Amino acid sequence: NMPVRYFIMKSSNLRNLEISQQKGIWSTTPSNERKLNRAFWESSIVYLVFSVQGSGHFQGFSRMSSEIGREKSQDWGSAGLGGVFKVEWIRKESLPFQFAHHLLNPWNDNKKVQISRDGQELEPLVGEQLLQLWERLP
Repeated sequence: NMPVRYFIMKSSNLRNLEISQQKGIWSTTPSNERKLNRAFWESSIVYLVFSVQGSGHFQGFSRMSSEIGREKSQDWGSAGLGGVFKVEWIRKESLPFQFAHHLLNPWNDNKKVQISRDGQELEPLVGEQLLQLWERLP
């Protein structure tokens, strides 16, 4: 049982990010849903670090605070807040990729963290390092 896991959540645009921070909620692809769910049960704390596609920044990070339901919403569709789950935002300020240039993910072929498909798990050590960069920010 890993105690903390870390994932990158890519957002298509900046509006979507803004809603996530104001409302404390998120949603993601079904492939990512099963992965995030068993992370949520396995690990004490699941951190979600967010990045708007082609924006050159991490727009802060959050903890995963709730599970991702289905069942009654399986023959329905993504409609009716299907897939919405609760996120607790920890730091909201943008972090430019440059500050994390030195951080590589051995779980994504020692590629840099700023390069990650949506849902990508970071190996916890670099994960813990990526989160710490925010302390430089006010």
